[PDB]
Amino acid sequence: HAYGYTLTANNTAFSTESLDVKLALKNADKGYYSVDGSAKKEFANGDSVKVGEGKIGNSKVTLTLYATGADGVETEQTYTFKKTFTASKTTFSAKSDGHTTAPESGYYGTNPEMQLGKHKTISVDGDLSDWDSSMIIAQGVANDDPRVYMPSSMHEQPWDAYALYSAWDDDNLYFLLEMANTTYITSPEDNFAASNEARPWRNSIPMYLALSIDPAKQATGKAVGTNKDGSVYTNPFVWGCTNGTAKDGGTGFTTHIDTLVAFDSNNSNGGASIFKADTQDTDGTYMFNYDTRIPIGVTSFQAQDNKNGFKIKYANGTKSTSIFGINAPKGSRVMGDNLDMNSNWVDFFDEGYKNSYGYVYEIAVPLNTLGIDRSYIETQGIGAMQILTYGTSGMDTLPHDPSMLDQANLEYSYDPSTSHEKEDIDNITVPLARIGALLPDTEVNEAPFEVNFGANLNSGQSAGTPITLLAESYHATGDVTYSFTVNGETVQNSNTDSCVWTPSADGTYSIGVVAVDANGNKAESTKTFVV
Ligand SMILES: OC[C@H]1O[C@H](O[C@H]2[C@H](O)[C@@H](O)[C@@H](O[C@H]3[C@H](O)[C@@H](O)[C@@H](O[C@H]4[C@H](O)[C@@H](O)[C@@H](O[C@H]5[C@H](O)[C@@H](O)[C@@H](O[C@H]6[C@H](O)[C@@H](O)[C@@H](O[C@H]7[C@H](O)[C@@H](O)[C@@H](O[C@H]8[C@H](O)[C@@H](O)[C@@H](O[C@H]9[C@H](O)[C@@H](O)[C@@H](O[C@H]%10[C@H](O)[C@@H](O)[C@@H](O[C@H]%11[C@H](O)[C@@H](O)[C@@H](O[C@H]%12[C@H](O)[C@@H](O)[C@@H](O)O[C@@H]%12CO)O[C@@H]%11CO)O[C@@H]%10CO)O[C@@H]9CO)O[C@@H]8CO)O[C@@H]7CO)O[C@@H]6CO)O[C@@H]5CO)O[C@@H]4CO)O[C@@H]3CO)O[C@@H]2CO)[C@H](O)[C@@H](O)[C@@H]1O
Ligand SMILES: OC[C@H]1O[C@H](O[C@H]2[C@H](O)[C@@H](O)[C@@H](O[C@H]3[C@H](O)[C@@H](O)[C@@H](O[C@H]4[C@H](O)[C@@H](O)[C@@H](O[C@H]5[C@H](O)[C@@H](O)[C@@H](O[C@H]6[C@H](O)[C@@H](O)[C@@H](O[C@H]7[C@H](O)[C@@H](O)[C@@H](O[C@H]8[C@H](O)[C@@H](O)[C@@H](O[C@H]9[C@H](O)[C@@H](O)[C@@H](O)O[C@@H]9CO)O[C@@H]8CO)O[C@@H]7CO)O[C@@H]6CO)O[C@@H]5CO)O[C@@H]4CO)O[C@@H]3CO)O[C@@H]2CO)[C@H](O)[C@@H](O)[C@@H]1O
Ligand SMILES: [Ca+2]
Ligand SMILES: [Ca+2]
Ligand SMILES: [Ca+2]
Ligand code: NA
Repeated sequence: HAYGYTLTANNTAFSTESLDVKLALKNADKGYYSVDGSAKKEFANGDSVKVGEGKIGNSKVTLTLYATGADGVETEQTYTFKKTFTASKTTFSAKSDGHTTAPESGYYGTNPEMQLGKHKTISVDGDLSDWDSSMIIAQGVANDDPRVYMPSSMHEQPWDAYALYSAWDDDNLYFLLEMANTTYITSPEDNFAASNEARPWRNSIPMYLALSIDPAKQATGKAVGTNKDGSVYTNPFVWGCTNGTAKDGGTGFTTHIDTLVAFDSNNSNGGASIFKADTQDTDGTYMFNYDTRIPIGVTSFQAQDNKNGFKIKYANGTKSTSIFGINAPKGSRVMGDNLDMNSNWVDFFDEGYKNSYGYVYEIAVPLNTLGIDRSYIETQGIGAMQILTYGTSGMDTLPHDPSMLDQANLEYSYDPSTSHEKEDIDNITVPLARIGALLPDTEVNEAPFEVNFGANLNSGQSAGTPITLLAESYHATGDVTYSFTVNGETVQNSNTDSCVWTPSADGTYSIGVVAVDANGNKAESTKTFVV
């Protein structure tokens, strides 16, 4: 049995102009390959194919390898690869929120497409029909929680935030939190996390909504209270401290917040509270006050009777129809892969994800516990971030903050199989997600006009093959005129976004487009095509 093969994984997606695919042979001196139906071309062991070369992004490449054994049996193996294109997207930030790190982008987004939430009455009932994708104020990714960066921590329950949605009405501020669990796909041998034991309500784990009502106030996370005898004490964080120290860390804030909704994954924490940073420290920052906190905890776990009109309901389920994240086994992660387009990004729904794998929290915070009304939300706006923990320190946030992963691959002091992110000091520096209205000093970074350009067939087609040059416009103003070029010469200049090129002779060609929109903005792309 003779056959051609590649060590390159089948259905690899690549963001580069090409993927240098290594060809090998078993029990044959020679073989042949066909790329996008090209005329068969001889290959010896070690030869390579520039899969995707000359092609437009978001196209499939088919590679067929042909071998004949001594027996005369003819063998064919067909691989498929995906060349991907991702447009840049508009971002914005305001210096007045105290942020020192730009919002994370790529698969992450803060207020994507300027979504600031909607005026809508939500039912806190675990039914997701109240929500839709247009209400997302913070987009995260799946499988970027700290355990993924350890050699073998996939046995540990995930703390994997996916998306945060918001609404408001006359009475309440509403949130939907989606959490993902991709353990079933990436690491099924780690049964504990690929089971009902992954449910976030298995135990009482702190969760937070960090809010900015007055954008000028900076609360570092430090807390102040008085004992029964009136003596003043301080803690570096509202929660997780004993004798004025945080032995297992916590989450602090550079980005401006003044309100902290401290609740729990089980809704069994009777001490759940809305803290206000109402006391100025010597450094001009504000401290969360134990003495003025608004109780929002249950009287009885069984009754789920939260105080002061706070509502929370959790369930299995998924609202998003796509779950984007990196599909890789334990030991095949890279420092910062969550911010890198070269990573093995998938929609996990294409890899066997089920709605029932995910978890949802619906939340109502009464406006009268935040000292605001609907007019304030729609005129001034507020800022929000969701924080997940596994007891003390942050693990994942929406919007996502790089302090969640800066020590992800270091060992947990009590159990070195798991992540130091469970016990370290995090500090938030990215913008909060805006609700209702943008800060007045907002600067918009508009995504410039760009094109996705290339051939409908892989480089290496035969002379006389009709090749369709294709162009796609992103962030264009009005109608676009496409000037298609071969070897620097204009072959077509018109409104039409495709052009048939039939090369008569062999050679290396440059193919290009120059696109001009209705305001004279220019986008260009030049690629190589070999005949
Ligand atoms: O508002 C106003 C207010 O404010 C404030 O207050 C507040 C505060 O502040 C806050 O904070 C809050 O609080 C709250 C909270 O939150 C809640 O939560 C609650 O709490 C509480 C509780 O409840 C109670 O209970 C208490 O606690 C305590 C206790 O009691 C005591 O005891 C202590 O503890 C301790 C302990 O004891 C010790 O032990 C420690 O621990 C530790 C340990 O040690 C370590 O280890 C760790 O662990 C951990 C880990 O890491 C993780 O991961 C986990 O685990 C798990 C896992 O994950 C899973 O997976 C499982 O596993 C399993 C698996 O899966 C399976 O598979 C198995 O395995 C096995 C296998 O199969 C076999 O095959 C083997 O293997 C082997 C092989 O064969 C070879 O070949 C090699 O390869 O190797 C391998 C390995 O070896 O074998 C294996 C085995 O080994 O199985 C397994 C099992 O075994 O599962 C697991 C388990 O689960 O988890 C763990 C655990 O965690 O770490 C740890 C930790 O660190 O230590 C501890 C600590 O110290 O202590 C504690 C503490 O204290 O208490 C608490 C507190 O309190 O509640 C609270 C209250 O409420 O909130 C508040 C309010 O309310 C202020 O203050 C005030 O004034 C105001 O008013
Ligand atoms: O909020 C304020 C608060 O914050 C903080 O508290 C929080 C905690 O920090 C946080 O963890 C959380 O706690 C809750 C727990 O999450 C929750 O689970 C629950 O815990 C209960 C248990 O439910 C209860 O049963 C009991 O637990 C017992 C166990 O039953 C018992 O078995 C025993 O477990 C220990 C083991 O005996 C011991 O060996 C060891 O096991 C480790 C192992 O050493 C480690 O290496 C690892 O193993 C991995 C391996 O590394 C990995 O490679 C892989 O291996 C596979 C390979 O990959 C494959 O190739 C192939 O070879 O196969 C192998 C497998 O064969 O997978 C392995 C696992 O399969 O992991 C092992 C498991 O951990 O350690 C075990 C314990 O860790 O003993 C425990 C009791 O000690 O009791 C616990 C409670 O104590 O409830 C918790 C909350 O109550 O949330 C907290 C919030 O309060 C702060 O800490 C706190 O101070 C603050 O106040
Ligand atoms: Ca996540
Ligand atoms: Ca950290
Ligand atoms: Ca952390
Ligand atoms: Na609902």
